[PDB]
Amino acid sequence: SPGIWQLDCTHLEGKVILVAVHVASGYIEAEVIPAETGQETAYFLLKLAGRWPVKTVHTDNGSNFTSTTVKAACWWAGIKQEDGIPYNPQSQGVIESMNKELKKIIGQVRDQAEHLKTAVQMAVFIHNHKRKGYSAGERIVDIIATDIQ
Amino acid sequence: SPGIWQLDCTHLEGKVILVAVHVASGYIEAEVIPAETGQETAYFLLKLAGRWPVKTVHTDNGSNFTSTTVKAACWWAGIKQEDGIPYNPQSQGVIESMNKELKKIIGQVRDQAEHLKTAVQMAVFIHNHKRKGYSAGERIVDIIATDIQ
Ligand SMILES: C[N@H+](Cc1ccccc1C(=O)NCC1CCCCC1)Cc1ccc2c(c1C(=O)O)OCO2
Ligand SMILES: C[N@H+](Cc1ccccc1C(=O)NCC1CCCCC1)Cc1ccc2c(c1C(=O)O)OCO2
Repeated sequence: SPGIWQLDCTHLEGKVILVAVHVASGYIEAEVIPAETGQETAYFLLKLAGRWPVKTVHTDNGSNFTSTTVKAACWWAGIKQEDGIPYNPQSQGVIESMNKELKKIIGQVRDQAEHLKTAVQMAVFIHNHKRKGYSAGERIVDIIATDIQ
Repeated sequence: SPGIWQLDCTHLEGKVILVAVHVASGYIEAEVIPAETGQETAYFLLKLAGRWPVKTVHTDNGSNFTSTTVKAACWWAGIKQEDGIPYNPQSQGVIESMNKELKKIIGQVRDQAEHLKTAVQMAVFIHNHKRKGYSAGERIVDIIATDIQ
């Protein structure tokens, strides 16, 4: 579970926000892209796995599951590519909630930047620092450190 | 010590690679940009600080030290903006070496992507996973987790 991430795609202002959630902590990375392609998703995964020890990715849809570019990135970075079927029905609800919370933070910061990408990065910052008392940022670091030991 | 990062700018193929180094571990983040501007540097810092607990940034040059956009990003993300003066002369030598090693990895992966940005992310991945037997990736996590406890 320290190595499991879930991909998530949401829309705002005619653009796409691509999100990876570290499942055990709720810590997130996110980027704005014009549209979700195999290439964009493969590139995002490569960035993510250079930064965190990514063992498993649950892809956000069947297109990214199927995508040969996505599979090439997962091969490259040593990631086990998995489906994102919520065999646990609570998974749908956790992600739906996260999308709504992210969008609310984006709306709270939206006037502090011209570009959506800036607002989304501000939202990422606030989400990962929010104490719920540990933050998601602290949780992921603790989970991975325990693992290394 | 857990919160100290150093900005570093290097060139390749007529483009700019902006690097942040976590000093205590040697762990890096990097991006390709067409030129180093205040806005690009500010945006990169905002991404960095949503991801890692960034307390201090030693900026890479006086322009970025001076830049009001960079100061705005550091204010935003709660970062102390500092100069990068190598009062310890071993600092220039560490960065120069890091730049040469990154450029060497990029040349080794260069044919595996059309775009420089992809090669640079492959280089980031390889750098952070390289065991020296702990990796930079393992050191940053252990250092930050030790600090949290
Ligand atoms: C040039 N604008 C001016 C601006 C315009 C409108 C509203 C607020 C501001 C403003 O100064 N906000 C303060 C924040 C600036 C970001 C760091 C945190 C403080 C900001 C900016 C800088 C760098 C970027 C941007 C943007 C963007 O506007 O999206 O997009 C990609 O790299
Ligand atoms: C479309 N190209 C094809 C290609 C072209 C030339 C040489 C090798 C390859 C190739 O297949 N590389 C193997 C894989 C290595 C891990 C990453 C996934 C590709 C790859 C690619 C995908 C996504 C991107 C890119 C690029 C890029 O070429 O820079 O740039 C921004 O998002």
